[PDB]
Amino acid sequence: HRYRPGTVALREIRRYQKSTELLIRKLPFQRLVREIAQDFKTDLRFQSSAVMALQEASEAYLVALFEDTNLCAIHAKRVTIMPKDIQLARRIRGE
Amino acid sequence: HRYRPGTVALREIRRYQKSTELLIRKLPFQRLVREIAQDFKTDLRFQSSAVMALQEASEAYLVALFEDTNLCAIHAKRVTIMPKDIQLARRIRGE
Amino acid sequence: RAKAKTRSSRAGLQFPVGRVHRLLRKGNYAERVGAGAPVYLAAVLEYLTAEILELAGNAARDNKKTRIIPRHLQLAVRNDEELNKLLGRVTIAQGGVLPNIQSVLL
Amino acid sequence: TRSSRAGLQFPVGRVHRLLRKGNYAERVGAGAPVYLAAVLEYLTAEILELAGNAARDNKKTRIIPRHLQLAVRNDEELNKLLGRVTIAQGGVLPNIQSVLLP
Amino acid sequence: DNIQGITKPAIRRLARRGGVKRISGLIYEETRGVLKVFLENVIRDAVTYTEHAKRKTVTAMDVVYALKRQGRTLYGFG
Amino acid sequence: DNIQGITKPAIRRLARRGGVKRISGLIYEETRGVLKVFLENVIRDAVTYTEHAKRKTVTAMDVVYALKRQGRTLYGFG
Amino acid sequence: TRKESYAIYVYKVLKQVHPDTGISSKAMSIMNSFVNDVFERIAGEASRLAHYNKRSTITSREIQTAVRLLLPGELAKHAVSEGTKAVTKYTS
Amino acid sequence: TRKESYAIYVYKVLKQVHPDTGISSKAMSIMNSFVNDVFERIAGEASRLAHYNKRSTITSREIQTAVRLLLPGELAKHAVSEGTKAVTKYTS
DNA sequence: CACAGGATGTATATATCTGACACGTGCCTGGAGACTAGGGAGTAATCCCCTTGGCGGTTAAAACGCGGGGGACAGCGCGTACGTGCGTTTAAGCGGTGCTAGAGCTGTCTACGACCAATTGAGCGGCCTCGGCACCGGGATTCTCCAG
DNA sequence: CTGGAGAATCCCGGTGCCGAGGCCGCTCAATTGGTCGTAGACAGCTCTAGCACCGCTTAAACGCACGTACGCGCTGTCCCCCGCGTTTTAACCGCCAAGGGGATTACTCCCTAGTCTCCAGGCACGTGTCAGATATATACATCCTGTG
Repeated sequence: HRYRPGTVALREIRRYQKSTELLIRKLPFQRLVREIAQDFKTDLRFQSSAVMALQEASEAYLVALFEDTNLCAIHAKRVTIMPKDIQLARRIRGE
Repeated sequence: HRYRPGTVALREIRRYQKSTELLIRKLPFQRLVREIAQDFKTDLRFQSSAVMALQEASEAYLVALFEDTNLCAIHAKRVTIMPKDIQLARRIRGE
Repeated sequence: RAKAKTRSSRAGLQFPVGRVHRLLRKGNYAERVGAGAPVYLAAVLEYLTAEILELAGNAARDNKKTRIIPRHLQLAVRNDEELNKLLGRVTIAQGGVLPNIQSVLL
Repeated sequence: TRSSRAGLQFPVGRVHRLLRKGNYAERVGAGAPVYLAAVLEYLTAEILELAGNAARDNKKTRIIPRHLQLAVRNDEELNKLLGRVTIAQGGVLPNIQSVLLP
Repeated sequence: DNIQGITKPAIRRLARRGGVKRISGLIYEETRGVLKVFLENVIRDAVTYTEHAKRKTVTAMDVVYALKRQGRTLYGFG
Repeated sequence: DNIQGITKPAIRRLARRGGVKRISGLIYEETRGVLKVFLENVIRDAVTYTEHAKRKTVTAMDVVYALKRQGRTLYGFG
Repeated sequence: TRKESYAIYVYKVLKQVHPDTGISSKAMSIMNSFVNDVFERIAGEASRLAHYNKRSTITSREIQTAVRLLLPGELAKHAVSEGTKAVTKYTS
Repeated sequence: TRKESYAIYVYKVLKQVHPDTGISSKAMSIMNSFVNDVFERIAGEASRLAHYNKRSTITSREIQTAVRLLLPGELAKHAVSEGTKAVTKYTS
C-alpha cells in the first residue's frame, strides 16, 4: 500500500498544528547555542531555562516564517516553497 | 509620434522617484481628512500643519506599500500590480 | 484607628490597588501618581485578565478539560480578533499555532 | 560649561536636566549625561556628513530633507537605526526593478 | 463622497514613485480603501490626543504622536 | 560544525507546523542560515545583558529581555 | 527571596468568570507575564501622555486616554467603562 | 513662550563636519526630531537596564550598554569609543 | 533582421529675483560652584544550588536508498484591458478680505498627593494530598486508494 | 463510479502519579491619620490663525479612441520531492559527583540630591544677502519606425 504524494504531508500538517511540543532536538540545539555564544564571550555558562527560551523563540520565528513563505509560494501559483519565497517574505518583513 | 505602452510609465517612474513633492491634491485630501474626523468628533478644527503631516504620512505609507506590491507582483512573474499583490504585501507586513 | 480596609475592596475590584500604586511610584513613570490612576489601572487590568480567562476557559471546556493550559490561552488569543491585535508581536511559550491549511494545498 | 570639560558640542548640562526631569531613574550619575551627549553628537555628525555629501550630489550647498533621506537610506547602519522613520519631504530612492526595464 | 477626490491620476503618481510599471484598473478602489483605513487609524489616535488636551483643534503634535504610537515615526513636524 | 545538527527532518516538522505541504530540497540550507542569523542577534543581546550584570551565566531573563527588545516579547519564562 | 505575582487575583477573577475551571502553573505564568506586559504598556503610554501635556501627575484620565490609545476598539471601550466605574465606586 | 531646541548644537556640528555646508529650517527640524528620538531610545534603554538590575542610578555603564543594544555594529563600537573618550576627559 | 534619422524629452548654461538663512543684539532663566546629608552601591566572605562533566542502556529518530507521480516550468496562442495621446471640463490653487473661535498665558487659591510613623492582616512561602491528566492498550470509525 | 481492504486516527477504560489547590505561620507592605506645599483648576484677557467667501487662471481631471503586449489558459516534459522500508546513530533518560558562581548579608564610603547664589549660554527678534527657484533657449540623449 502506498499513499499518493501529499496525503502524508497533509497528515503531518494536521498533526503538528494540533500539537505544541518543540520540534528541534534539544541537545544539538544546545551545542549550537553554546558554539554561537563562544564568539561573544568565552567560558560562558547557560541556565537550562535560557536555552529553552531560545528554543521556543527560534521555533516560533521559524514557524511564522514558514507560514509567510507558504503565502509567497501560493502567490506564485505553486505548492512548493523555495528559497526565493523565504527571501521575499523576509524582504517584505524588513529583514 | 506614439510611445509604446510602458515607455512613458518608466519616464514617470524616474521623474517621480527624482522629486519629493506631494502627489495628492491638497484640497480633496483636506476634505477627506475633515470628513473622516467628523465621525470621531464634531466641529473639529485642524492646523494646516496637522493636515500636512497627515498627507506626508499617508503618501509615504502608500509609496512603501506600492513598492512591496511591485515585489509581490514580480514574484508571480507579472509586471502588473493587482489587488491580490497589495493584499499579499499587507498580509506579510501584518496588517 | 480603624479596621484596615483595602482600596480594592472600596473599588469593588479583585486586583490589588496598593501594589499597582507602589509599582507606579517606583517605576519612574511620573513625579506624582493621582489617587484614581491606580484604581483605574487595576480595573483595566482586571477587565483584560477576565476577558482572556473567560475565553480560555471556554476553549478548555471545548476540549473537555477542567484546567486552562497554554494551548487554551493561545486558542483564546488567536481566535479573538482584538486580543490577537493586542498580542500581535508576542510569542506564547508552548502555545502552538492555530490550525490553518491553505485551500490550494488540499 | 560641562560640555567644555567633556570636550563636546552637545549640552552636557541640558542633557543632564532632561535626564533628571525625563523620569528615567531616581538618580543620574555624573558620567551618564557626558556619555549620552557624546553618542548623540556622534550620530548627528554621521548623518550630517552623509547628508552634506548627498547635498553635493544634488549640486546643492545647503542640506534639505531630500538630502537627509538620501543619506539615511543609502547608509546601511543608519537605515537600520531609522528603519521605521519617515522623513518629511524626503522622497524615496530611485529604484526600478530590473525585470521592468525594456 | 470625498474619497473620490483621491483621483486615479494621483494614485498612479503614487504607484510610479513606488516603482510600479503597469497598474491594473482594480488597483484604485483597493488603494482608496487602504488609504481610508490608514487615515482612520491615524486620525482616531490624533483626535484622542486632542480630546485629552481639552482642545477643539487637532494639532500637528497630535498627528506626530499618533504616527509614533503606530511605529511610523515622522521627522520634520516637531 | 554544530549547525548541521539542526537536521532536515526538524526543518520539515517546522514547515509542517507552518502549514507547508511540499518543500524544496534547497530550503534546508536557507533555513539553517536564517536560524543562525536569528540566534546571533538574540544571543548578542543576551550576552550584552549578561555582561552588564557582571555575571558569567546567561539566564532566562537575559534571553527574554533580548527578545522583548527586538520586538519579540515572550510569555512563559518570567 | 519573596517574589510577587498576580496569581491570587487571576484566580479570583477566574472563579468569577469560571467557577470550576482551574489553571496549570504554565498558564498562570503566562497570565502573570501578560499582566506585567499590559501594565508596562499602559503605564508608559500614560507617562508619555502626562509628559506631552506638561503635567507632573498620572491621573485616572491619563490612564483612560492611554486605554483608548492602546486597546483595540471594543476592548478599549469596555475597559474605559470598567475603569471609570471603578474610579466612581472608589471616590464615592 | 520660549521653546528650547537642539538647533544650535546640530548647527555647530554641521559647521564642524562641513564648514561650508548649511541646513534648511525643515532639515533642522528633522535633525531636532532625530536627536530627540535617539535620546529617548537610549534613555529608555538605560532606564530599563537600571531597573532590571535593581539600580537607582543611570551611569556611564548603563548608557554604554544601551548604546551597544541599540546601535548596529560599527555605529555601536564608534559611539562607545566617543562616549568613553568623553567620560575619561570629563573625569580628567 | 540592425542601423538612420526624426520627434520627443531632458540636462545644462545663463539671467532675475527673492525670501529664508546666517549672524548679531538684548536679556533671563536655567546651568554652574560650593557645600552638606544620607543612602546606593562597592566589596569581602559565605553558603548552597544548579551547572558541567561523565557514564551506561534503550530506542526513537536521523540518514539512506528506491520507485514513481505530480508539480515546476518552459513554450505558445489569444484576447482584452491598460497605456498613450487628445480634446473638453472643472474645480484646485492662489491671492486677498474679514471675522471670531479658541489657543495660550497669567494670576489666585485650594485641594490633592507626597511623606512619615505606627499597626496589622493580605499575601507569600512551605507543605502535604488527592484527582485531573498522562499513558497504555485495545477496538470502532473514518478516510484513502486502487482494482474492477 | 462503486466497493471493499488497509491504515490512521480517535474513543473508552483502567492505572497511577505528581502538580494544582487548600491550609498554616509570619512578615512587610498597605492602610490610617495628619501635615503641608505646590500642581492644577478656573476665570479673564489677548490675539493667532482657522474658517468662510470670492474672483480668476489654468493645471489637472475626465472622457474617449486605438492598438499591443501582457495576463492567462492549455500542453508537455522531466526531474525532483514524497511515501516507505531499513540500518545506524546518538539523543534521551536516569544517576553520580565536583565545584563555580549566583545570591545574600554586613559594612562602609563616596557620590549624588538638595539648596542658594550668580551669571553666561541660549532663545526670541531683526536684518541683509546670496543660494536657490524660475524661466529660457539650447544641446544633446532617447525612443521608434522606416529602410536597406
